[PDB]
Amino acid sequence: LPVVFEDVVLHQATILPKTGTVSLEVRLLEASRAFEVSENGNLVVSGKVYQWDDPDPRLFDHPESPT
Amino acid sequence: LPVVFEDVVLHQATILPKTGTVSLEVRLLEASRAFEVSENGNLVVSGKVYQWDDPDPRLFDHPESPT
Repeated sequence: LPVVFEDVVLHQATILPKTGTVSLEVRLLEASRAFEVSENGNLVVSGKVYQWDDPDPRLFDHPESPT
Repeated sequence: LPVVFEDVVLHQATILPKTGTVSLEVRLLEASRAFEVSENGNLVVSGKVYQWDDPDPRLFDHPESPT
């Protein structure tokens, strides 16, 4: 699955406790191509995600360096 | 439930057929206070809905008339 993220915003940082677990929920809106990652009812990450219909290997050719 | 809708968008109009039925699907994103109505995977409405915390009945007082 090639993927294309777009307009990702990290609203807050999650600290991993030395003991225990942190549970993250991920919710998608396929019609709007949008996703929200939440933590205990607080927004953590938001943006758009969708499958890349036509991958082009040219996109990963290294640009000529300015220096 | 006193509600509040913000930034509502109607993307396409759904035609109720003479026979049969149309299925509409509502997906809520509590963290982002957003919703989405979809029909067969096509976005029909988008926006924000959330509970009105403290209704202020003054808001419904009739505004000073234009004439």
